[PDB]
Amino acid sequence: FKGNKVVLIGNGAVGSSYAFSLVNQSIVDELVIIDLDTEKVRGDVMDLKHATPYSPTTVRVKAGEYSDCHDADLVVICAGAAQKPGETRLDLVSKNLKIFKSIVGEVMASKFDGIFLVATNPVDILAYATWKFSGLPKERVIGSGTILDSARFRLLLSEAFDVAPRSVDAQIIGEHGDTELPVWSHANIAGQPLKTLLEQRPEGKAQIEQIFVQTRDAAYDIIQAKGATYYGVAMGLARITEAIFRNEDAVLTVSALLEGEYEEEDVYIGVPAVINRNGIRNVVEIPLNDEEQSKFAHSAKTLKDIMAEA
Amino acid sequence: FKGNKVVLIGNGAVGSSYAFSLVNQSIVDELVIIDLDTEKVRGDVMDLKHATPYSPTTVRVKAGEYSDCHDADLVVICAGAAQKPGETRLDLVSKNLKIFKSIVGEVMASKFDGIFLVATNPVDILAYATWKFSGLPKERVIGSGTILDSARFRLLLSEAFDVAPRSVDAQIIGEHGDTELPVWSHANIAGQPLKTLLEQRPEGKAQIEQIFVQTRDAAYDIIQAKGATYYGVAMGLARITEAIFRNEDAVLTVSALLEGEYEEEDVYIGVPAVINRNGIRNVVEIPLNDEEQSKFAHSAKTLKDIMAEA
Amino acid sequence: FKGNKVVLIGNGAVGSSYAFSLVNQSIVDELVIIDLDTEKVRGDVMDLKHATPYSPTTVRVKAGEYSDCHDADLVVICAGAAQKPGETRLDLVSKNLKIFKSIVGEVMASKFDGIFLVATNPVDILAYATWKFSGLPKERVIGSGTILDSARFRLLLSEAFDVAPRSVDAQIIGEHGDTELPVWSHANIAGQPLKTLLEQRPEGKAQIEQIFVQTRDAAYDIIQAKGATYYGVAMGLARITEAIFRNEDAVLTVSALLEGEYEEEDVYIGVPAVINRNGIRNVVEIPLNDEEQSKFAHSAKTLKDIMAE
Amino acid sequence: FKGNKVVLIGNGAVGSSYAFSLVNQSIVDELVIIDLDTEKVRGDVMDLKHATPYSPTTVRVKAGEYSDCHDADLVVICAGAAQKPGETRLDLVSKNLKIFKSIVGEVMASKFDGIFLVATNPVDILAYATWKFSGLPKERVIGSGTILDSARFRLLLSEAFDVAPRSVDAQIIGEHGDTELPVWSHANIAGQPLKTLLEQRPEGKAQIEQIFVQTRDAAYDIIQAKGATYYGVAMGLARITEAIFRNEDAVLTVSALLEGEYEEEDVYIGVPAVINRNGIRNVVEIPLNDEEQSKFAHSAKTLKDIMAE
Repeated sequence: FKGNKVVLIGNGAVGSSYAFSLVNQSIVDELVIIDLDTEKVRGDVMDLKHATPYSPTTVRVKAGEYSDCHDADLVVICAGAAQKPGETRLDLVSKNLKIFKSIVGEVMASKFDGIFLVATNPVDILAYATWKFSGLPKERVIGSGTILDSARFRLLLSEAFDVAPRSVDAQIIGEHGDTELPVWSHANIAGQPLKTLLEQRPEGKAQIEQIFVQTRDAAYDIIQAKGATYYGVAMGLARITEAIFRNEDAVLTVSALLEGEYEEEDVYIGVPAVINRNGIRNVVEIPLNDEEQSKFAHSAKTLKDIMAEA
Repeated sequence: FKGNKVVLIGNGAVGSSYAFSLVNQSIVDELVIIDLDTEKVRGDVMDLKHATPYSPTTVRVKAGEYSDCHDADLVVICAGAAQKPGETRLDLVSKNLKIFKSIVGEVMASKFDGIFLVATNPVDILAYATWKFSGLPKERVIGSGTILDSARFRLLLSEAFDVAPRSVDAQIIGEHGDTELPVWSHANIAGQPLKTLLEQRPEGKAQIEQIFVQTRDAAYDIIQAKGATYYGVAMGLARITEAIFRNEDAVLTVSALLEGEYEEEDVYIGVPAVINRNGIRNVVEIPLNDEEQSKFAHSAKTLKDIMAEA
Repeated sequence: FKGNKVVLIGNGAVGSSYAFSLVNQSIVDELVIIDLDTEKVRGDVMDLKHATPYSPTTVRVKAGEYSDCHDADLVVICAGAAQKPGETRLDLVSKNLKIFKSIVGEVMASKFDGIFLVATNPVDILAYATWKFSGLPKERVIGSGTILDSARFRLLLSEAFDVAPRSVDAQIIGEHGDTELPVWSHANIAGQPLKTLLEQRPEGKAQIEQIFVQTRDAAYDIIQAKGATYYGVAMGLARITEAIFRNEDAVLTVSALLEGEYEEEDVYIGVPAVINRNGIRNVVEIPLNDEEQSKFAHSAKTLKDIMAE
Repeated sequence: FKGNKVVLIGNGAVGSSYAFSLVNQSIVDELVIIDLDTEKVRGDVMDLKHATPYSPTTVRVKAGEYSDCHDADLVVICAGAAQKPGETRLDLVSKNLKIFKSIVGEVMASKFDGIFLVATNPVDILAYATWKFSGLPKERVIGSGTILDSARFRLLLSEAFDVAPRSVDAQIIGEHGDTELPVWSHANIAGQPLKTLLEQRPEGKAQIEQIFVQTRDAAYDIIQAKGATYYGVAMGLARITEAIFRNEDAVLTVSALLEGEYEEEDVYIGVPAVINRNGIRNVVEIPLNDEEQSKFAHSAKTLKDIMAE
């Protein structure tokens, strides 16, 4: 009768913020933090523990090492390497593949038998890699994918239409990156057709474009302003964590393996998927219009070309 | 029929973390952030907004200016200045008093008529200053005081006795700083007398001391490890925010004005106090043993001497 | 600075269940319960108070009288009369209009200046009546409307498609009653067109029909089984209460006054509407297909005909 | 990887209220309800399901049978028989022991391997019986015990001292019944000695007595008023359910087996105990003053005498 245990690997801005989200939300009762910067870990674990008496229900937080993954239920990986000058995107992929082969190797050697949630960029490539490296079933390896992109799109639509973001149903699918796309054929508020309504406004076509540009380029915009982006990603990772531990069967946009859905295979990419205590139960195949079909196929090709090069 | 509006003044590590706590907890529906580093604000507001579609209920976040305090319900002040080399503690007090005279002045000029929650250190001095400067009733000016110290003490006791921190009732009172004290005469788990039990262990007296030292010196220890401390303070500020907006009549340890309680007057200092939608309803005067009476009086004197110098 | 105060008028199965929901959810910190059956109230208030120590945040519960509405924020009306044999619907309407004239009058005389949430059936008629009797702006008088019918439709769809109910976006609009209608033109899971998908199944048209019939006739089915229905209603009333007190600007299907929307006027009826701390901020006018336009107009006509009588 | 599954056996006012609490709180994602009154169950399950779309997170509710316990995590027993005229307490005990032997037997035969939470009165006796009949470790059989009596005591103290109930630390221990006792040596608000403070008030000894009498006799008072008590019990059962499923290591007053603690053995009785995902981790032995030691020993003797018969 063990409790719910998350191990976070990588304690930078995103991981540390996700850890604080867990302490606020009490999704699980045990959080273990692993990072090579063991002084930052020790300092963060103290600071987080001191918050926990005001957590809704008990959360225990500790510094850990790979062996602590033995009975972990979810391993969340935020660790990795940024692109350097003169490095090609292929170089950046190769560099993080080497890191992930090592991390996933150490996790599996602990006898871990839970679910992976990968957040490191490029997330769709690294989720695919974690699946291959770990030998686990596809249900048990999840990339965060477009979980945050979809939230950014909903946030911006909720400002354009002045309603709660929870009342906006809107999705970004595809690569978490340059090749993502908005699903305007479905974006709505209680049935209100948002793109059609925006097209009625003056320069409405320009507004539609700017809503998507601001979604696509959100990280770049936050980094220019404050140097790093982390709250939005932490909250999205908490949302997935919730769906798993509360066994929700909730449809979320995450990076999932396709084996025929959307006429694509052997690729991880952002799509709506049903999430529950066993991970991704199934990918949801929704209708796409011509423009969306075109863009989604191009995104998948982009991801598959990159991996093939590697 | 207006909603619940918090304005945060000061968007460093503590303020930004408190803002993220609010986005996780949905205590209030509107958060406004004010800081002279307007680029950091703009970047944080974007990053926070992107989390809000997964907030439990709607939270709107925006960058603001003093005029936005006009209809704010709670103004939370984290802004201030750290001590510099060659500066005496008196110098550090004088420097933050000048900043607070300015901030409080601008807030009041907006026609603000809500509650202040002060977090800037030295918090008991600056809460007293905010009370004087604002002209408001003492109920409506609250320092965070020992809200975090008490949580640190409970956290450490919950580790020593291996139970949920929510099942540990333990308090730190006095100055948030060197002169704080533990209330061992009351610290218990369901009636278990913790100090008495610790005294039964081998070198039990040394354990009692180390539990308090680690509480008192927690910030110093976190700063040596990761350079700054912020999660624990953010969570404590969220806890007070909750008691106010949910009208709880909850007893929390905060910095409150004494006008006769504990035989002290004309001083703000950390004590248990009943918190509700009108701020501090009353200070709770609990029995203190001789050692606690001695230490609390010395803490109050320390704070009053400092203010008198200023 | 006052806290958040709800007064419940009518402590039957629905109202008492709604009170328990409030004790579980801690949406507000004060609940006052008013009912002519003062012994049942005294009992419920004790039993409820004993739960409050485990409520997420403080909830104070007490037995009250009309004067306690003076500074209430939300007054929730579940009180009324059921239809008797040899009574027409018109008779049933008239009887409750008399009760509401009395209740709303006593509430207003207390100096109440908050929001009404009407739950008593026929809820669209009685919401309209409460608006008229109270003289308050339409924003501050809300009927529960199809808040539960919509949840029932989502529940049944969540079973037919095996997914979280929270991941089903689907709505019932119109009269809370015989003339309500499903908005199949909109009902979807992350963009999956539910009616279209059901029509691909064998006897799929029969399944579509049965999902709606089971939604429409849910209360009848529950009453036949256990003699009364109340948990669904209580939870829907708690959801509206949450949107108000947390100032959400959440779109919910409630009974709202139309003044031109959907080409209808001078009628309360179930529609998506933005709810916040001020009550109904605005009705949302969604596109309706031919079938839905037809059924919605018929529902509104039905309600206006009966009120005109 | 399985989700969290509770099976409720006994769908009376207490069990149905507990089910509604679970729908409000989303502590677990699956609830199965078993009762011989299968029409009431069918009705409650429909009404409850219709609330679930507004639950914080997915809650699936269904009508079930004993075989559904096979992979349940928690089985909550509210079923039983009330005392009849001309029946002694011993008769009442014997009748429920027969019912429990049957229920626990059918549960165990399903392959259930989780935790029992017994709520049926007399709860300390029936918790002990369930431990014996099930052959499970003591950690995995929990009676509700004084979970509600403690909340009642805190509620009344919160009224006498005008503060949040969550800020009152106070406990009732012993038999859930006539021999329960207040732990005044501990009861406090942030260190304020409540009994001492009450004794300073005029007729303060009378107030102290009345706070306890109203705690002890609460169910009687509620039954006299509205004929049954259920909200308090449901919320206490939900609080224990929360501590298990969120693995809290929370100290709660429940009915636990003593094997030496408080100098008592071979008896279940209400005591503070650490609760986590494994059930009762350990009983907490708190210091008791002379009066409390006397009353606690008497309560345990009362329970052991009746079981020995």
